[PDB]
Amino acid sequence: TQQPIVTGTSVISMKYDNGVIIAADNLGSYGSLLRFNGVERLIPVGDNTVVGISGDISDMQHIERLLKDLVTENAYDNPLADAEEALEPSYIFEYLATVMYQRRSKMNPLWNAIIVAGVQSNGDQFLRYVNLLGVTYSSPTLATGFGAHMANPLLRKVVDRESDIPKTTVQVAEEAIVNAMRVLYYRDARSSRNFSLAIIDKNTGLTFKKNLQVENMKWDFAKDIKGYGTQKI
Amino acid sequence: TTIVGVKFNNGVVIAADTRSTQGPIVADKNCAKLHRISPKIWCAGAGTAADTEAVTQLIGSNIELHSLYTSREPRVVSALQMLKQHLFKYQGHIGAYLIVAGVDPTGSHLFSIHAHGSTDVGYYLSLGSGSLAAMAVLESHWKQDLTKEEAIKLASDAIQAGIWNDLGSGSNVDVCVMEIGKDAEYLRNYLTPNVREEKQKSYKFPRGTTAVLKESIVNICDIQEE
Amino acid sequence: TSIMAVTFKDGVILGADSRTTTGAYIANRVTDKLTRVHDKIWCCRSGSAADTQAIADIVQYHLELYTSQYGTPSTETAASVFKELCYENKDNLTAGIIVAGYDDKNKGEVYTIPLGGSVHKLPYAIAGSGSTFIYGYCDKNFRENMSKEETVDFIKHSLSQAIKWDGSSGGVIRMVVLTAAGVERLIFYPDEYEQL
Amino acid sequence: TSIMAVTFKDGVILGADSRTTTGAYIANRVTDKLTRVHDKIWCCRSGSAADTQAIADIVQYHLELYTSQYGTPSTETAASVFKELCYENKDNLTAGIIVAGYDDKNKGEVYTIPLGGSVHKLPYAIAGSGSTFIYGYCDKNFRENMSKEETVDFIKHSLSQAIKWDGSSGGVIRMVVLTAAGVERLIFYPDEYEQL
Amino acid sequence: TTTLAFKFQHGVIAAVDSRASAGSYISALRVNKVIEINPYLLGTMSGCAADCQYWETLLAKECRLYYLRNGERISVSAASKLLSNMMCQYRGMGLSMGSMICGWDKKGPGLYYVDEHGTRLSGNMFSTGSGNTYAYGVLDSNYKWDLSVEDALYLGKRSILAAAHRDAYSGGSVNLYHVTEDGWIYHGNHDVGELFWKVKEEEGSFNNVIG
Amino acid sequence: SDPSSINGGIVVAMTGKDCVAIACDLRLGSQSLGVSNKFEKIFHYGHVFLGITGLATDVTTLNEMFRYKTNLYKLKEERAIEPETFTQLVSSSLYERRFGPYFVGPVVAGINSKSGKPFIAGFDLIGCIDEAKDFIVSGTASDQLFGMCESLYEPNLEPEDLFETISQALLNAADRDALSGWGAVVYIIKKDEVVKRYLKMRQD
Amino acid sequence: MTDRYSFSLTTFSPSGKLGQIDYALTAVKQGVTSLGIKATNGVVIATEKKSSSPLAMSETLSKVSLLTPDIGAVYSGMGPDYRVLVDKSRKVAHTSYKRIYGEYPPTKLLVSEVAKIMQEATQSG
Amino acid sequence: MDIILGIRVQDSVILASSKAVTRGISVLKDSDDKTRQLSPHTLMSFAGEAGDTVQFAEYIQANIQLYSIREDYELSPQAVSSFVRQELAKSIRSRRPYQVNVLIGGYDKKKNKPELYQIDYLGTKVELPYGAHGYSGFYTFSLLDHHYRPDMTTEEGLDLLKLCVQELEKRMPMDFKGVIVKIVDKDGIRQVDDF
Amino acid sequence: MDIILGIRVQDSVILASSKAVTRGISVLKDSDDKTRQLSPHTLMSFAGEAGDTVQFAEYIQANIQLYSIREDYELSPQAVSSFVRQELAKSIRSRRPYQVNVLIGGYDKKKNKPELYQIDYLGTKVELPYGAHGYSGFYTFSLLDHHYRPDMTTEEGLDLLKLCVQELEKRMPMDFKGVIVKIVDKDGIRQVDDF
Amino acid sequence: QFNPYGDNGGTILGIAGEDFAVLAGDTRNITDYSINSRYEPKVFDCGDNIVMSANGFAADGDALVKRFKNSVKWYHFDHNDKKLSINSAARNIQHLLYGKRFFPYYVHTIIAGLDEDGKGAVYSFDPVGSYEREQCRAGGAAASLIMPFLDNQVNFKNQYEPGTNGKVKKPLKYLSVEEVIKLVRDSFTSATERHIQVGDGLEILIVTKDGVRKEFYELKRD
Ligand SMILES: [Mg+2]
Ligand SMILES: [Mg+2]
Ligand SMILES: [Mg+2]
Ligand SMILES: [Mg+2]
Ligand SMILES: [Mg+2]
Ligand SMILES: [Mg+2]
Repeated sequence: TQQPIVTGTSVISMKYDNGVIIAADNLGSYGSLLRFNGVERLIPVGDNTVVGISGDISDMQHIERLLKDLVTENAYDNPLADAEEALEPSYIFEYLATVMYQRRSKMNPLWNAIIVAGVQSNGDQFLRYVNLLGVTYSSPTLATGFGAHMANPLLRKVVDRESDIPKTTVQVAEEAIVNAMRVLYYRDARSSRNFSLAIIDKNTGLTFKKNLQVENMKWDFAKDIKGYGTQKI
Repeated sequence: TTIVGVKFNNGVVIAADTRSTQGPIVADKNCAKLHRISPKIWCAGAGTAADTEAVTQLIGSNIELHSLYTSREPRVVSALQMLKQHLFKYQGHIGAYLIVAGVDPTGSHLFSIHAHGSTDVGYYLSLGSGSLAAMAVLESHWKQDLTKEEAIKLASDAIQAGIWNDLGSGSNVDVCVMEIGKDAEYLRNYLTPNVREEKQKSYKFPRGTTAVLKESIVNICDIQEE
Repeated sequence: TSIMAVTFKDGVILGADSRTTTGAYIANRVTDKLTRVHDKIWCCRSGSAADTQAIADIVQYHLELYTSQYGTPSTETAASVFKELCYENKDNLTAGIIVAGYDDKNKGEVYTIPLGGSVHKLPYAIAGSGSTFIYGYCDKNFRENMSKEETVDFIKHSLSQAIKWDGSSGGVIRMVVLTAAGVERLIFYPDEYEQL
Repeated sequence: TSIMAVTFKDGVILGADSRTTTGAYIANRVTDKLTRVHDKIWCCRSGSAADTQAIADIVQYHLELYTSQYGTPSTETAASVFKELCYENKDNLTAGIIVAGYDDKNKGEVYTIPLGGSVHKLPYAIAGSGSTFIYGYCDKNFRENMSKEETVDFIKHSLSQAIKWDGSSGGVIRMVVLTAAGVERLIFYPDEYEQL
Repeated sequence: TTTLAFKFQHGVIAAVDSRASAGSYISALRVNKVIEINPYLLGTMSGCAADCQYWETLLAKECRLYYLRNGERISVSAASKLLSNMMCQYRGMGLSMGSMICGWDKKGPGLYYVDEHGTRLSGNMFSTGSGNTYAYGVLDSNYKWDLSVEDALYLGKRSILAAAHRDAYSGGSVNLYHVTEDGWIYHGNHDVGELFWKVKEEEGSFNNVIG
Repeated sequence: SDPSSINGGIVVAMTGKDCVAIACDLRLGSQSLGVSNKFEKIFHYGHVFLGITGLATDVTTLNEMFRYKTNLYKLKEERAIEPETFTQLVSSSLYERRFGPYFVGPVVAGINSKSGKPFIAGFDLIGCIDEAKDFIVSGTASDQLFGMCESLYEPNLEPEDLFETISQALLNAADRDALSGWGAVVYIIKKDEVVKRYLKMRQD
Repeated sequence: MTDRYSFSLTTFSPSGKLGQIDYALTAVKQGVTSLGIKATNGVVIATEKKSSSPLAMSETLSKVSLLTPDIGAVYSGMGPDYRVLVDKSRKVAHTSYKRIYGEYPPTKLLVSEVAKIMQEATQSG
Repeated sequence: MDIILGIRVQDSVILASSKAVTRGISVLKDSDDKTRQLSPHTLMSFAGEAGDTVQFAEYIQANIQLYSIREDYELSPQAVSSFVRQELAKSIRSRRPYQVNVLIGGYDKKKNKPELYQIDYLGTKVELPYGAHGYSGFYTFSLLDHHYRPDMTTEEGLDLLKLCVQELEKRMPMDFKGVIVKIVDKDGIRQVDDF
Repeated sequence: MDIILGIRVQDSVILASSKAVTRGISVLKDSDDKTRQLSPHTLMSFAGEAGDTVQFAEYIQANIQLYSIREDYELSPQAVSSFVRQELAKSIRSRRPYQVNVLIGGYDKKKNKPELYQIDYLGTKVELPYGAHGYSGFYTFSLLDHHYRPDMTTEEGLDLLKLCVQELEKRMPMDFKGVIVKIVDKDGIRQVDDF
Repeated sequence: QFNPYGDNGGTILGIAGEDFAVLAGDTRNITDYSINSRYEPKVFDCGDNIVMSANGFAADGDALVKRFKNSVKWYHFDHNDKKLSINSAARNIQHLLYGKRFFPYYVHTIIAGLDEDGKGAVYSFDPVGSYEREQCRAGGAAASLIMPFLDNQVNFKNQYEPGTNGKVKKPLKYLSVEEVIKLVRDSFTSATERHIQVGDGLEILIVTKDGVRKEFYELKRD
């Protein structure tokens, strides 16, 4: 049993016709102190998988090292390490899920919420969630923390069920994700303007976008708001 | 509960879902959460349902007497001031969280109130367990100089987000539109996107299925003449 | 919350962020924390929003009644009324208020009233959760008898840093200028102050 | 405690106050919080004095054994050893450590290891109870590739403010300069830094 | 829950209710609170159902292994003791168990009460569960050693009914067993709803209840 | 410990075609101990019927309170109170004890004597009104009753068909509740005749 | 200070008359005429707006007053006494009825409440 | 002051109440009468917290005696029980409630019927053919449910009561030092001096 | 399993132990024998937490019987009591102590003397002319302090024991369902079947 | 303090027919007032004509199902590909559950299939492994809403034959698979109306001698 110290907020994601998109901001909070601003919370594994992590950052860095070690280990005595016997998103998730549940079962959890996004060998989209309790679930849209409450409602308007996935393009999906990140920046007190976004497509592969910013913000209406009821000036 | 308020060109609109719950159980599937403080001042309530009803009726009663005393139509700032001072005095023990909206001779107004007595001003607001789902929609689609039609659309879309995504909210959308120089129009069950499908079977029993010990006529009439 | 008031040559300026939070949720991102209790006596509020609104409303009432009987109240008098409410009800209040006002005789004055209900007259004051991160910056950069433009820059830069580090602070930077010339409201948006 | 490490053109400089407290009593007013784990790899300690001394001693042992086998360790390697101890024993430790070192290949580097045992490589780092009051000042005044004299002034001014506001910080300002030229110790007394 | 067991001339009667509750919610109307350890041994069940099921099912393992080794059937005393010693292993750990081990061996009919504390009591009559006080009243006032098998079966049945009526957490149905030297004999499942009205009319009892 | 489940019991009400039904069990207990099988939970003031579940002392107190108030109402108004008006009176009376409430779940049932419209309503312990068109449930087996009513109910049932529906809703709900049962009563209410029926059920 | 008049100012005279009530009725007699007529589908109440001065805006003085949405009142006698009775009548319609039963009082019962207030000013100290 | 039983037979009500009073680990008294005569044909037994029991009982007694003198009339058992219930319902929401459970055994001279009312400290009233408080019912009700008839004589009621006490004496862990038994009928209240 | 008394007279040791066993609010048994024979001339009675009492007693019994067979010799009462004390002193600092109080009544055949040892669950041993555990001593010791002589016969010891039980039955709140009495002398251990 | 347990909601229902069995469950997964997934399968085909669902805390549920599926695989390895009978599976699950008696799988488990005589079978487990063969069993959030309805409509409780007035019970006639599915759908539709954690979808697994078949139905998404 512990408590999280340095923490990362929401990770958000969704499926689209040819793949998956995942995003997360670049902040490492120390309680209410916005302590670290250059924290990368999306960690690619090969060219087919991106693991997005929220919660305790020290545990995130530990998981990051496990995934790095996993790639090294898979390449050992493996002539097809960059082909048929490369790591799949499903392999990476199942491993993490095993670790997460084992750690909670020893009453010493990795204090995180994780989303594994990727594309399988056969072209199938992969998107699944796991957290500190070992709880797992899949959905056309997935989000952690605040994102679950604010991003999912917006992303579900685009892909409401399985049959909406083939009708959703990468442009529409990315647009929805970017808008959700803006909404989280308006409303989550532990968020930042700077974020990373990753697209894993079955045709164009892994596109990793760094140093993105929330833009097109509405603040002008604030000038007219005065007092808390009766004040006119 | 999901409740919202949205300002527009010539007035203000409020909206709410219709699900009331006790724990995980749905007590009423078509609850009325849009309460009338005065003809053109309406409010929607989240939190303890009895408190939102009671505090609205009390201030509404005193607002009516105030209107008669002053020979003036009631103002939203008066309802706001009376609500907040009542709620502050009870130090959050009256669990009323309200969005108050209306039109009066001063213009159109939109406020929120918390149970401890703090108030806020805004062009768009949301309260309740589904407020985060609703606010996500409002933050995505709100703009300055909305028309009446656009505001009703935005408000009901925000409630829908709560209905579908928040387990504490559900069933129908109620709306009330308050426009300057017009009667307030209360639109009960403005949307009905959750009608139950027909059941597979009829469960009407044959007569005489239940075992009975005794029968008797109950005298509901008063003592009779002669 | 990040709030401050700064005296300068022509009077005083109040400054504030616009973020109110319930835990980590931003319940209002465009809050007005600069509240008017009299024509040229304003205050910055921090702590319980319910408490500081209730206090400010009572003070506004007291100063309105004072004015009807005895004419325009001094800033010291306004601070005294705030203090009386905060001190006597210290067990049941969570309020940190900065009082700022302009007289013609006294010019710009600033009084801070922390949690206990004590009063402290100062050349400038900072308060709220975000103030902790700018004690160093403000102490190094404050000068007495600054110009209006200098004081606006000082408050803009100060609250910018408070917002940058404090998660409970954010949104727009609101300001109210109190001088002989009158009352001026200023607003500064994120795209402006974040690049400072 | 107020501690910081700042990279500059010729390398890195570590800075610290000298106050250790037991509650409100100053148990030591001339503490040395700048601790050597290798020739040109030093650290600033904050948190439990017992824990950070125990950790630093173990690290010094590890780097001494590393050196005997593999030659001079990198600053990154030293930070990794600190992290391993802090992360794996997070339940039983209260330690906030900044690691600073000079390589010829990598030049000046700074790593901060907060309570949880995470690692963060930074151009400069601040930590300890007094650091809260200088987040604004340090963010506004830090530049990359400063001179030795500029970096000394930056740390002196920064820790001066931290000491001024934080009761748990005080005494003398100690500094250690890490460059190609060698290791230089500096000390600055209250009469010097209080008048800044 | 209400369970009882008593010794008499031609063996031992075992009677139990069949209700299970989760707070006020009745989760089961028909749980089996007698375990057929083997053809010559029965065990009642009160407390934690899982603890009773697991440890007495395991007791049967031990009793079977005993017979294979020694070439002779295990006594009721020995069987009850093996069970009580398993409990003492997990003493203070939270096990919840209260049951009557019923059987017929060389010393005749035998009946032992065993609980989670390790307690092991030999006796002529026992009752456990939330409705045991009601069953004891009927048992104590009508019990003789000189009872016939027919009357003894009815006594145990009537005693559970008394508990099922008054105790909110007892009811559903009554399960009867009669333990002989040739083994236990099952005497059926009896719905309490139907049994109550039947007993009320025939016996004249429960006058206060309108039927 | 929980005042709303010490004594146990249930009430259910339903609307039909030109009629209403209200029903209750007869149990009163002290937690596990069954104390009385004749504790009726439905009362009437004129043609308005009130069922009350919860803490038995408050059930009795509130009945006496509403008899008191409806008798004064009648003397002053010179007419019997209507279901709609009585519902507001129950709500008002419960809310006046906001911070020291009666631990009850009241249920109103009746037909307006002037309009002929069937009416039912339910309340939480502090006065919040639930005015359902279909059915109202209350007591320690309210979850069970919701399940029964939601599947068994259909609108515009004739009085004798409504009797079967509400009876089966009560009985089967009570048989899945330890603290309910020990008999049951059903009222079938029409504009100018009311029939009361005691049901035969298992007594455990 | 304190109200030290805790005794009745209206008392029975030897002849059984309550003087102050009779004198109050005399004041009513001097007042401007007002009337009421009941029809099958309505009721009408009327009075004269006796303006004290032509410079006075007699529209601002309301002799006919709404008590509830379905109940109205008019008077003859002392105008200020009427005005405060209208204030009390409007309030009592809420406090002793609407806040209890969720509806406005019937005419006869609101009348009864106003009557009670007037009776008490005839006996109280 | 724990065990109190009641049974209503054909023509009388019988109340049985334990004799023990315990202070700490010592039994102070083994002859305590846990009862008060409220009126000539109405008897109330009681059990609950120390002190409150007698204080409440005597307070009720004083009020019924006051009513009797004022009206020159004996209140019916039903009327007395309702008065007592209201006082307890009143008391449960007081600053410090009276922790007292009672049985009221009365003979109604108007209806010529015995009546037994059971009221707990919350003000929970029920009219019963037989009743008890606390755990007393747990041991005795199965016997009463079996043997009780409404046409029982006083002598048969006493015999059934003896069986109930014997079962209590067998299966209760506490020694309650026997019971005092009193009969309420048309002729008034009398004590059975050998039980 | 709460009352155990012992008395050492001229030529024997007498142990008296209650017969009741209670589970919850119900007395399960009224004939329980709270004693184990450790050797032909040594008897141990016990009282404490449920389960632990019998388990500890039987464990001690097994060990003394093992010693008896190994050496073909009966340990003196003093030696047995010391063994028992050490086991309890050992147990009190264990993970889960055995909550058991004992009386050891033995006749030493070498010295031709009866001996009574009182040992509580902490391992507190004392040799006494008469002893008890729990609250038993609070009621009985004033009688024993008054009437006891060291030259009492077995019959006089039984009479003094009857007086002690009578005082327990009068002033003690719980019902312990009488006592089983056993005598330990030169001829061994026997039970008094009428008491 | 770290709480190793959680509540993922969900409601399951097992009914045994004469020569068939059904195990049904809703597809909604939740924490608190949020929906994690509208379609997260909860009832699983474990091989050997056995279907299983472990409802409650989903992490423990997935772990138990995974371990039981594993136990079926090793039963084949160790005992010459012998078919694991439903009674043998039930006893095996008890030991899996009781193995964690002092740190339980926080789930209510139900399995369904056919017994060795080809008759429909359902077994029901508590979190620590007490079990029993049953005809009808609802589990999870809305279990209390569903079971009383099943008592009435499957077992005909409190239903008597018209004209006799309580003297003759309604006879317990056997139900077809089509009849059972109707009662399952109406159970979940009614539960969806009154329980906030029930909705989105209903997945039913039907077991006969021919094998395992699946049926899916939409439920209200509010
Ligand atoms: Mg330490
Ligand atoms: Mg200092
Ligand atoms: Mg064993
Ligand atoms: Mg029962
Ligand atoms: Mg001792
Ligand atoms: Mg919803």
